[PDB]
Amino acid sequence: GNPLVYLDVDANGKPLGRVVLELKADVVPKTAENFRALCTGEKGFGYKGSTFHRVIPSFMCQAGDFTNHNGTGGKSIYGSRFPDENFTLKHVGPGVLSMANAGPNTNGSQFFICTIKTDWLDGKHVVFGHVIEGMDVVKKIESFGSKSGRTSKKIVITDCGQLS
Ligand SMILES: CSc1ccccc1[C@H]1CCCN1C(=O)CNC(=O)NCc1ccc2c(c1)[C@@H]1C[C@H](N2)[C@H](O)CO1
Repeated sequence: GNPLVYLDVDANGKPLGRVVLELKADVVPKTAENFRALCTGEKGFGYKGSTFHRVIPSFMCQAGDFTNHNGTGGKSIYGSRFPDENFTLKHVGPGVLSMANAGPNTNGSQFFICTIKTDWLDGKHVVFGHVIEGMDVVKKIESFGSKSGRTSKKIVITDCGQLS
């Protein structure tokens, strides 16, 4: 089966709630596993204590740079970067979970949760899951963003892990 993972998110030290994500290990097992292990922190590093560095209303919420905290970093459980597994899953609408990148075959740890259908990203960013519950929390994160992507509050992943 597919893993269920979670992100507990805060804004300036105040809890916003929980985002539960299904990771599509049935379609992209390598990409799903990388995200799963970064949530648990079982490799000695991961998302706990990192931020949503770029939040653009009516687009997406981007996070996962746990090394540089500015959008230039992060790393995968495999190494600094890994190939694009496939582009089978599409950016069909809000709640889609997909890999950020610096062009072809540059997946690391940065990811984004869509707040609209981002179909122009199909075949360019690897989709590997979706929001199961807590889309209201994603909308709360979205409200602290701007068209520049800059946030009005520091959005932190205070805790994360695996549910099943
Ligand atoms: C900016 S709004 C926009 C507009 C059109 C389309 C998309 C986007 C945004 C939002 C959706 C995903 N998205 C983006 O992905 C843009 N790109 C990066 O941020 N790139 C930074 C990055 C990420 C990941 C890795 C790196 C750099 C390298 C390579 C590798 N991973 C190593 O682990 C660390 O350094």
